[PDB]
Amino acid sequence: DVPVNLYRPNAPFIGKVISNEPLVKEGGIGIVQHIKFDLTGGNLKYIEGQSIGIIPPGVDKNGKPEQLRLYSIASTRHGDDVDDKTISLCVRQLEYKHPESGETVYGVCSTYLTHIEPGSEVKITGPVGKEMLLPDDPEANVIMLATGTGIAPMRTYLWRMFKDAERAANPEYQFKGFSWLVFGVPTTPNILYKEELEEIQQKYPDNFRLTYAISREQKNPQGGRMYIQDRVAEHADQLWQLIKNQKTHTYICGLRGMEEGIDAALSAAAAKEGVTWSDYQKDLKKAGRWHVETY
Ligand SMILES: Cc1cc2nc3c(=O)[nH]c(=O)nc-3n(C[C@H](O)[C@H](O)[C@H](O)COP(=O)(O)OP(=O)(O)OC[C@H]3O[C@@H](n4cnc5c(N)ncnc54)[C@H](O)[C@@H]3O)c2cc1C
Repeated sequence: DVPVNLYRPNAPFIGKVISNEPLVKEGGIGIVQHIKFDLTGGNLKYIEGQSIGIIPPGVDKNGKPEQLRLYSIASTRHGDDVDDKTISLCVRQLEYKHPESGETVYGVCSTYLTHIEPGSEVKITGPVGKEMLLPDDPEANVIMLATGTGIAPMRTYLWRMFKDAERAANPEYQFKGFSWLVFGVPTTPNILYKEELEEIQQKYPDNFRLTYAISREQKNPQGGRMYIQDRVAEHADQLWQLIKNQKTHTYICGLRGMEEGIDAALSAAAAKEGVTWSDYQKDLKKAGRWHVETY
């Protein structure tokens, strides 16, 4: 029932770009694009939490073909238009430093994707992943801990849960649990999907809580920049009490390195009741209730 590897690298699906929109507003850092592809003429199906691969054109420095890079699917199974014909990605352009040969290095696939024109054909493989799947239990609690483009799987959950057109398209899933997104970004113009996230929080104030950690605008208690681990420590007691519920699932997605500060906050909270978090967390992973995708 979970689609996996309907397309593979040796014969990928050739989709077309429908749109390529910027998500970072003026005054923000970097480039993050929302890219929608046309899936008609193929049999690519997917569900929420999965990833697809993109094969960029060209060769590396050794003259070998460029391999695929994985990207979290940013749309629900129905696509952004709820017509079951499209798939969306949330792609940040990668670029970096001088202690890595030259001046500015541009990431191959992310530069390729963020500057791709509507009408362009793209090689798409997948879907892949069973680690970030949403339970069909409408009474689940869902804690979502995201930084940057780790917002992508979270957007697929929230849209399925809260969009009017999704609710009408998924009669079997009418969410009525509680979900809490803690979203870490550097600036307010960097809050990907800000308007849509904040509309959900207005319509469903008892089912969705939205917390930001904005590091260039907020300070933690120690005087440093506000990062997501600082917001998690602020609410560590509350987060631990929700995690104790049998219905609660936790999702962590973003760049690698956020997990260590989430654990240290939850460890101190758990210790107060004689629980060692690292052993409780092993049981949550085994039970399928602790979901991590960092990169
Ligand atoms: C499951 C999964 C899901 C992902 N989802 C997304 C998503 O939704 N959105 C998204 O934007 N990305 C996502 N990523 C990352 C994405 O796959 C690519 O790694 C990323 O886009 C960069 O690829 P590239 O082709 O642009 O870079 P490459 O051209 O391969 O450049 C990357 C290489 O350069 C180096 N490098 C990178 N950063 C630095 C640095 N700061 N300093 C020094 N060297 C560095 C490393 O050698 C790295 O292997 C995901 C990754 C995985 C594994």
